[PDB]
Amino acid sequence: IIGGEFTTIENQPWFAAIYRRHRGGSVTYVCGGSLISPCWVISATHCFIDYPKKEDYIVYLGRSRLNSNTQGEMKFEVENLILHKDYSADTLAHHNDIALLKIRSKEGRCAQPSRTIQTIALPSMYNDPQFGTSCEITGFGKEQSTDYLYPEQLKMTVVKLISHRECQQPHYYGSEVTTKMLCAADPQWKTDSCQGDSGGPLVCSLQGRMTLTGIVSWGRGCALKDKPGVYTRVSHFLPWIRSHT
Ligand SMILES: Cn1cc(-c2nc(C(=O)NC(=N)N)c(N)nc2N)cn1
Repeated sequence: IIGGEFTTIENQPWFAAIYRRHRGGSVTYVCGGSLISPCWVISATHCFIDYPKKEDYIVYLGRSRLNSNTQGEMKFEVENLILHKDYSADTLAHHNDIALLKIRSKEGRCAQPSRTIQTIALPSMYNDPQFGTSCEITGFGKEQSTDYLYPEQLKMTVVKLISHRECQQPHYYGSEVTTKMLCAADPQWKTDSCQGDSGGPLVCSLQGRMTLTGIVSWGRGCALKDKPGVYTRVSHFLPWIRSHT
């Protein structure tokens, strides 16, 4: 997250921290995700496509820091890694950039909700907020495009939804953006998602309910003028989510 503010898991208790085991046993951070039910985390396919084996991944819930444990956290193996059959990657754009992870502990249990662990509601179909609506994004991604490290503490920020028409402009992303994607950005281009935030939540208040509106997918650079963040439009994938859960 470029700009924004540090936070803790209590302010985004559905946030899932996803890591990969190597290859000799070091564990490194991969991507964010969102807990949509006790057994199911939703994320982006591009996070897993190069290493599509479920046994390679570990999922934490209730975690506020990257490389140290948070009191009350839960650790899960991935019982099921489901990537979207119609995934494609452009140079920039990822299409159908959506993935489901079925989580199960070594004791064979799913998530127990707590103060640090809760589910996030899915939107109703084809129902998103209007352009200019402020939403929040959360993740452990880079704080500056030039950074080598990821922040050790969880971050969040606010970005405003951009209309498909505006995002379609050549000055922005041309036809790289489809109606299954949402754009969002700061009016000053001051704050944004970045590398390491992929898979995490874009959350909007809709009807007085906190709703998983988007999943962090791609962008050209980070917090660059005329280059918004691009998000998988969750309200266009409900049957896929329904069917696979
Ligand atoms: C070199 N590079 C990588 C990125 C990158 N960017 C994003 C990204 O979200 N960018 C943005 N909102 N402007 C992302 N989710 N993942 C990435 N790997 C941007 N520049």
